[PDB]
Amino acid sequence: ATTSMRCDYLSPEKLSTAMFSPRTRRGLFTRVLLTGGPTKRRMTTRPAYSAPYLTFDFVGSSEAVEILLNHAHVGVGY
RNA sequence: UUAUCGGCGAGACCGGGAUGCACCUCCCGAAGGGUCU
Repeated sequence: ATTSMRCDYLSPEKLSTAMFSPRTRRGLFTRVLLTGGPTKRRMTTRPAYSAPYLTFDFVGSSEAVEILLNHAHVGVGY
């Protein structure tokens, strides 16, 4: 049982005037409220199952599925 | 692929002391000699 863990990382480069124009008051740039709201650091955590192998059964062409699973950008999960 | 999206990140000397040294003979024997203006 491991948690697939996705976090917004608003680095200093992201939080810089070189990348956008924050609204200014007193000449100070209004810092982004990352603690919550529509502009928060989304800490999305999902359950995930970490087994050493995955398995499926299927009635299909072995060549095409081998090629797809080896070369197509497809994984197992959400 | 039961949906759609999300860098985890930022800072730090690990360093400071030490002799490894103190004792031993490797020696003991022999003819390389004889053939051709």
